[PDB]
Amino acid sequence: NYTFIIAGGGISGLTLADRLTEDPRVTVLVIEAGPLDRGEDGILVPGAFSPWLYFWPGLVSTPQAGLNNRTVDVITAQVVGGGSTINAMVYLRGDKDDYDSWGALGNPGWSWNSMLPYFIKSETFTPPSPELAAAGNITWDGSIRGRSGPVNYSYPNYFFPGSENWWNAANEVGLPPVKDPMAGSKQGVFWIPSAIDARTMTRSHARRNHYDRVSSRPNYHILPSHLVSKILFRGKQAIGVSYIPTSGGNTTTNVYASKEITLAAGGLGTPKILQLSGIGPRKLLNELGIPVISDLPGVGQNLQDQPTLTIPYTFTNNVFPNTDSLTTNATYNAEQRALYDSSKQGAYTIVNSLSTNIGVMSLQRAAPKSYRQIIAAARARSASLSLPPGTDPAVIRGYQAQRNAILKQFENPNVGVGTVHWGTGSSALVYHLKPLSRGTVNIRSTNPLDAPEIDYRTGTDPIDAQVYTSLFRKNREIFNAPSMRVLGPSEAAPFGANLTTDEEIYAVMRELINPSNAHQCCTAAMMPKDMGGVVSSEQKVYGVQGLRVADISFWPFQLSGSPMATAYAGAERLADVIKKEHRLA
Ligand SMILES: Cc1cc2c(cc1C)N(C[C@H](O)[C@H](O)[C@H](O)COP(=O)(O)OP(=O)(O)OC[C@H]1O[C@@H](n3cnc4c(N)ncnc43)[C@H](O)[C@@H]1O)c1[nH]c(=O)[nH]c(=O)c1N2
Ligand SMILES: *[C@@H]1O[C@H](CO)[C@@H](O[C@@H]2O[C@H](CO)[C@@H](O)[C@H](O)[C@H]2NC(C)=O)[C@H](O)[C@H]1NC(C)=O
Ligand SMILES: Cn1cccc1CNCCc1c[nH]c2ccccc12
Ligand SMILES: Cn1cccc1CNCCc1c[nH]c2ccccc12
Ligand SMILES: *[C@@H]1O[C@H](CO)[C@@H](O)[C@H](O)[C@H]1NC(C)=O
Ligand SMILES: *[C@@H]1O[C@H](CO)[C@@H](O)[C@H](O)[C@H]1NC(C)=O
Ligand SMILES: *[C@@H]1O[C@H](CO)[C@@H](O)[C@H](O)[C@H]1NC(C)=O
Ligand SMILES: [Mg+2]
Ligand SMILES: [Mg+2]
Repeated sequence: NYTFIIAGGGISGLTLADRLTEDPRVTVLVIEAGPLDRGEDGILVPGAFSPWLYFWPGLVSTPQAGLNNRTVDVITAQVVGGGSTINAMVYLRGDKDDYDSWGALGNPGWSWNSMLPYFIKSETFTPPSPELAAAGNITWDGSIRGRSGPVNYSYPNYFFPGSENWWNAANEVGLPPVKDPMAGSKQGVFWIPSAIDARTMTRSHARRNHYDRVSSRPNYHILPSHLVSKILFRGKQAIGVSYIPTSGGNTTTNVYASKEITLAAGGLGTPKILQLSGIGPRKLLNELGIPVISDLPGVGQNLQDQPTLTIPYTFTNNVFPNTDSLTTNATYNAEQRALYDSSKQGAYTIVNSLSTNIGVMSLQRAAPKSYRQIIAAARARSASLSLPPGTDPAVIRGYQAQRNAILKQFENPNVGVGTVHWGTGSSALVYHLKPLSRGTVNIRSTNPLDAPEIDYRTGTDPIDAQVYTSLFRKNREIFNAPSMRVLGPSEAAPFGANLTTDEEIYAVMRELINPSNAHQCCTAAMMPKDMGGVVSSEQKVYGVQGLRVADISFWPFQLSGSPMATAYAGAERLADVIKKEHRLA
């Protein structure tokens, strides 16, 4: 009755819905758990950034065994536009070998070269002004940035003066300027590309660039505030879905698609839809009494995120203004907001608490004297030790293949494993990009309103702590370099210069690391079925027809970088794949 139904209206879902409805004879229904955002300042204006407005409620982890059994709040979006509506707008591609690796795992048609036309098609880059480029060391390669696609991205039109100290200090400790971190490599420091529309200096989220932009189309239907609770089958053909009010009224509705159902419900939502619908590990489905439609042990396995560490600092001589001027100086805040309201200049074009530059580093850039020892320990250890005993052997094989790919990335000088950032205020950020740990997301019941069990298993693979500790020490080098030392920084408790051994440093880290940057992925992974995969290289769920996974649940493993740009470009690629099979215009 509709041509396609898309479960979830986040980055992937709206991108696909937009491209599919380019054909007037194709109708699409997008069912999205959250509401339409209201254009409020906390969404549209970078300096007013209020992500908590649309956090999915009531998600907590299990006790995290690698993190002193801490339990954490789980953060993921529940709103039209998905993560793009509430994210920090950091817009970065992965490195070349991220995509080549995915190909090499048994995914034909996947590589950096085949993703690049979709990176370019997805976006419009707007250059900064020349005085800001020159004063800020902003550089890019226009040949590999898109000029005509829907996602607008650019930069803030302002930087805090402390960001200069950090840039030079990063340079002094071996993180050089990167010509363009969108070119497939990002070893060193560079300006963060920001998913902002430069004509108004406001967020360019998928609600706007892949729904509002084309909302006059009568064939592009949206239904906010409803949950897809089940896929409906005729035999092994996915023919429709059931949905309920997100607010949990006792009502259920069935709707039907004439070609395909697409899952786009995110790393933490798509596996739950599959499992509720009989697609997942038969042991789980059997104990819940769910008839097995397709026995896929990979469903809900292989969860990954990019762990984060916030390090507190004090300063004897920080420079003014800085980002914390916005919270501690009511006059400075008022004058910056007035500046933004009048001529759209100033601090409010930067996402609140962030700065303008950032650094990414390979394992050997982070640990030049000991990276070979970390690789040896990771190579020596059987991949199966990172998974609970009795993990399905096919899942174990797929993880083994991921792990071998990542160990070659550890050896590669041009693939990132970590990110460092200083917002110019009282804390720095260190991101662990490529954990070897793997978690799980599993339904607890047949009740579609029940949260799944979410176990990140952060730090369970002991190599991760070795990588992360090195990332910590490189951040410490930045702050001790000459250009930062003029600002007189010192680590505050619970860190501090008196922690000098790995054990001392990681003990604190074990208490402070957050499992998650809200980058949850890889829980319906695109790997061969005998490697524990859930979707083919065309993103079709094994064992059933007319059913695909579009959201980043399908990624084999995490990028050298944050996921947003690839979430867009991957849905761009899938839209073409689907149009080809069904002869769509
Ligand atoms: C606070 C915060 C901050 C950041 C980020 C996330 C968050 C939450 N990210 C992560 C990035 O935004 C994220 O990985 C992508 O948005 C995920 O894209 P998907 O399309 O896979 O899911 P996404 O999460 O965008 O969409 C999934 C959608 O499905 C809906 N849904 C789930 N279950 C459903 C069901 N049963 N029925 C219907 N709808 C359902 C949800 O409501 C949601 O809107 C990020 N990335 C980056 O590159 N740079 C950044 O700065 C940040 N920062
Ligand atoms: C954001 O991206 C879109 C897509 O490229 C840009 O929209 C185009 O802008 C020009 C001039 O405004 C028009 O002539 C085109 O028709 C627009 N639509 C397209 C190409 O689809 C928009 O300008 C971008 N924002 C900025 C600041 O450059
Ligand atoms: C991707 N990236 C790179 C530099 C800075 C970033 C963004 N990371 C933090 C985004 C964020 C803001 N509030 C949150 C609450 C929970 C989880 C994450 C967040
Ligand atoms: C992205 N791409 C690559 C080559 C061609 C395209 C454009 N999409 C092709 C879709 C298609 C396949 N068979 C058809 C028959 C009639 C109309 C359209 C089609
Ligand atoms: C976490 O809990 C388990 C029991 O479930 C226990 O074996 C372990 O010692 C605990 N870890 C810490 C750091 O307390
Ligand atoms: C830009 O780079 C030069 C050296 O090339 C450095 O002196 C200057 O401080 C840098 N400025 C910023 C804002 O990074
Ligand atoms: C607060 O900000 C105002 C406005 O820019 C500035 O003039 C003043 O020096 C600042 N005061 C302090 C104590 O930072
Ligand atoms: Mg210009
Ligand atoms: Mg005005």
